Amino acid sequence: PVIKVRENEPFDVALRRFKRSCEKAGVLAEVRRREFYEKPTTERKRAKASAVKRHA
Amino acid sequence: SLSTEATAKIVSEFGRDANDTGSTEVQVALLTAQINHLQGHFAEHKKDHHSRRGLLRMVSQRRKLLDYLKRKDVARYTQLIERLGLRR
Amino acid sequence: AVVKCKPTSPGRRHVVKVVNPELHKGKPFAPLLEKNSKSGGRNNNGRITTRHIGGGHKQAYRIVDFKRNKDGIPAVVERLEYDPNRSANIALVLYKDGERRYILAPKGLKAGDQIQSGVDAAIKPGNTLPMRNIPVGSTVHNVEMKPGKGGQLARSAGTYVQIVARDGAYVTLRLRSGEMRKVEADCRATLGEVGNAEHMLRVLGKAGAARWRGVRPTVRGTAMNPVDHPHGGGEGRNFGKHPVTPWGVQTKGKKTRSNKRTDKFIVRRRS
Amino acid sequence: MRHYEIVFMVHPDQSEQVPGMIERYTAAITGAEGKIHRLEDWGRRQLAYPINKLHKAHYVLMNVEAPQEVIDELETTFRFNDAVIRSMVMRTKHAVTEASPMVKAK
Amino acid sequence: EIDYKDIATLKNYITESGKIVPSRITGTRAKYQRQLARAIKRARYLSLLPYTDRH
Amino acid sequence: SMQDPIADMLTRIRNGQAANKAAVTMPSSKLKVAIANVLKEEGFIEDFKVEGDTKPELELTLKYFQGKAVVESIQRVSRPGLRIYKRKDELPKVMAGLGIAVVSTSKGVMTDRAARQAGLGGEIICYVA
RNA sequence: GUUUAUUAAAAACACAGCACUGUGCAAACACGAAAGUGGACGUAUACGGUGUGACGCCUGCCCGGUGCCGGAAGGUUAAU
RNA sequence: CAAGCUUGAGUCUCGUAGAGGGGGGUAGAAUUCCAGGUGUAGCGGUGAAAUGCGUAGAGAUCUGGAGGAAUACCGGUGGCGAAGGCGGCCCCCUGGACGAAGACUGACGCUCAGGUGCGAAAGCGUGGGGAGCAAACAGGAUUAGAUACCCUGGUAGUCCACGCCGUAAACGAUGUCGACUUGGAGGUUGUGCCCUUGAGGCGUGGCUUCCGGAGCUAACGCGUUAAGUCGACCGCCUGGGGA
Repeated sequence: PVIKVRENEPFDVALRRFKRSCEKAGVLAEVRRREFYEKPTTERKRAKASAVKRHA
Repeated sequence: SLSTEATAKIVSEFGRDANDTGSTEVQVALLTAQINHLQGHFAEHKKDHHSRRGLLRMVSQRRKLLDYLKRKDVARYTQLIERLGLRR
Repeated sequence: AVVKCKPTSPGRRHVVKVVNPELHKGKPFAPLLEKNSKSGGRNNNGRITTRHIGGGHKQAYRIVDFKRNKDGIPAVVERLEYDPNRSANIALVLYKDGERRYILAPKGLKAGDQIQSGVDAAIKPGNTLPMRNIPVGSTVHNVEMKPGKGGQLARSAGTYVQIVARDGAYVTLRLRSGEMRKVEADCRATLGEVGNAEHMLRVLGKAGAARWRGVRPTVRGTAMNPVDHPHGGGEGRNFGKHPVTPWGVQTKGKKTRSNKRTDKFIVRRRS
Repeated sequence: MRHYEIVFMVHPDQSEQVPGMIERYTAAITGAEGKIHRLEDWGRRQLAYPINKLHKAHYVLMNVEAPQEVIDELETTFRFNDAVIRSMVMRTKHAVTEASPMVKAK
Repeated sequence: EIDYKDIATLKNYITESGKIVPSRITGTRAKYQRQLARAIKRARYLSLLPYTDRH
Repeated sequence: SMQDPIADMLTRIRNGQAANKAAVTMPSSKLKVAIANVLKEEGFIEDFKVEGDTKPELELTLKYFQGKAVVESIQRVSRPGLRIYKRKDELPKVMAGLGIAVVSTSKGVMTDRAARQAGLGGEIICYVA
């Protein structure tokens, strides 16, 4: 998720690009996720629950 | 498994020709070869259960074919178990 | 293989013996035997300096080669022999010039196996070579400490030093105790673990079996009278001391290494 | 007699020794009735991540019909040999006498 | 046809950060996405592609 | 697997009659053709044909009245599990007249009625309604 | 099995097994003002010490007291 | 009982996909600890705190080292396996499935009481290992109480080898085998014909997801992968507690 500011650029465009580069990588999704152990039975259940829902 | 080289060798002997691949005597012979090759695999690899399920299918299939081969003709049956070495 | 002998008498009930079929049956190789007469734990003043030793069975001394100093010349393993002086079994080897010697038998080594010493030698179990010429990672045995002196570390059954680092003249060894230790790297080491690693699984099963290995009874301080031991007297079963040796030094805890000249070579004391 | 495909890569200070290694290995395959369907030498190339501290190392392709017996002499020599840092032998279901994408692009 | 040596092609199917890209996005048939990911997983061993973008 | 092929024929009728098919085929045999004939003489089916030398194929043509089946219902009686023979006084009659049993006698397959006139019994194959 | 030769043979000692602890080899430890010797022509699956005592099921709470182990900032402290 | 047949059942030939199994190597990320350098007063934790770690220099940051365990992304109502289950990459040993065209045996089949094998997790045995997590246990909170939920620690265990144990909401709460009976939308894996002219047009196998018709069902629902229409064999039920 690495970024620089090239010359004749604002600060505020670089800080925007930082965030649209990090939501594109899913750093924070991939860190929420490993806060707590999920038993595999629970992982499979939530997966099903999403798939059945998204039939809409 | 067997190779093709080893397979053709076996159809040769027990058959009539190379196009009598599926006679009862050949099927028994192929299974017997295929079983004894595996006895080395299972010497080394005792905890391999999923493969042994396959072995035991050969064994049971052979024993079905030999029971057929008695009801047909005991001339061929008694010849075959000597030649292959079975029954013990 | 270990063998739970069946309980026909009360002294056979718990015996577990370590049968090796692969060993030699018949008398050991004659030129390499010596007289080796027993001490009963007594020194040149006749006094018991070491308690509990005494008696047992007669034993000839097999002259093992711990040096392995005969170089570039390949050698074939003739047989594995029993050795009573030693937890390890030993192997008779025949060199390509018709010399024989005994060596320690490493794990995975049978009749017919070539084994070679010196610097050319291939990195395969049996083979001895200076520790500059071994890969870091490797698992070795019968390791020297000064160059040329002979193997001292990792000779018992199932043991192995393990090489963890190079750094110039020296190398570092995780010894089997758990003690990291520098040794200077011209020192030899055979490769492999040492054999007979089921030796710990044996059970002697009766008193007499200990006597056969030359090991007399051991009397608890708390049994004795006060004149004989610090643990002394009591009407009934008392204690109320802090545990001590017969000569009054604390056991259970108290460290007893004072040796300052060897300290620099010890990276880290055992865990 | 099976087909294999052996990328190894070499400590860049011993780019000196590279053809001497090739000519041993390539001989020792044909010594036991092998082939060598191709050999390339992509030279010094930049590593995607440090290995043993080394940025840069000297890659070598090699595609080879052989038995299993000689391939273990080859896997063992790679392990003991310090100059060779990293190594792969894949298996393959035909031969491949061709140039790669690495040589073609230039 | 898809091939661990061909690190031109493999770059279309990784990120900025050297994560393999999902078939969902790229539009790729699922037979080949298996071959892709296996290619990429070898490439990374040989240091031709990277695991991350820290280096 | 495939252990009562008469019941198979009877089911293939029943299921075709439910699905409003003009015709159904199966593997032929001798005995199927015998029954197929009785069923035709009694007017539950229009006609049967047989085609093939090596793997012959019985094709029954099914029958409807008021946009509705003729074969109201069709049981097997003698199964492989449970063979059911009957003496001539003990022969069943099916809807008290109006259907037909089908009996294998020593003089071939025929109706229940036509075994009472002939004075026979035997293995009862199937009822029809 | 052993034991109070000469009033005690035992439930006492020992034991195979278990646990803790010391010991990296010029080992710990022991006998010796020392040289030296045992340990061991052994090398941590080895050796010394302590307690328990086949086997089976087990082995709970307390680190305030006394030992031992580790820690070094600060205090106190000898010869010099 | 005798003699046949080739459609059921098998054998051979050639290919394709696959976290199928067993053994051996190896890669990178991260946590923990150990030894250093920079650095200074907090860190950590929570609903809020405290116990805890820290001026004996913690946390933060950089360098080097040890070790164990698990394999991000790919990854999917995707796949394989009889079930339990199976997930980095590479090699060695190995089981099954499926498809195409032809050849071969000639009913060799289906089911199975007793019998034999396989069988998650926990647990037990002998010996290794031990990073993280974590029953027991300890302290801190909360509370009327808190033998709990929450916090700080933490031992068996989790890991490997070889033995046992034989159980689970081991579930699709649906025994195995075979036949027949309107449709639609997809996924996955083969294969044959087509200005391959396009990632396409026309068919033909296998496995699988969701709708839903007739019929069935007490109803919910099932619905060509049936809980519909039949046949073969097996297992099991006969009020609730007691159990």
